[PDB]
Amino acid sequence: QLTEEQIAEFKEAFSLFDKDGDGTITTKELGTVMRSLGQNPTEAELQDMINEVDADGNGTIDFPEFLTMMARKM
Ligand SMILES: C[As](C)(=O)[O-]
Ligand SMILES: [Zn+2]
Ligand SMILES: [Zn+2]
Repeated sequence: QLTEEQIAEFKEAFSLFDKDGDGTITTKELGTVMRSLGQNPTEAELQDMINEVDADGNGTIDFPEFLTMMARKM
């Protein structure tokens, strides 16, 4: 299970790139969020993630979908 500390850190790193504070980021900023967490995904691995959290291809990711995908990755 994710810990409270993991959820809080995932939230904080995401929020660094949510400039308008509405709980969404662009798919182009997902790698920057992951690197902010000290991870180093490949472009490949980023594409697979974007495939899970931006199924419709609108180029946005909300925090709930980011968090469950990370739960699955961790
Ligand atoms: C009003 As908007 C598309 O910048 O969240
Ligand atoms: Zn917005
Ligand atoms: Zn959503």
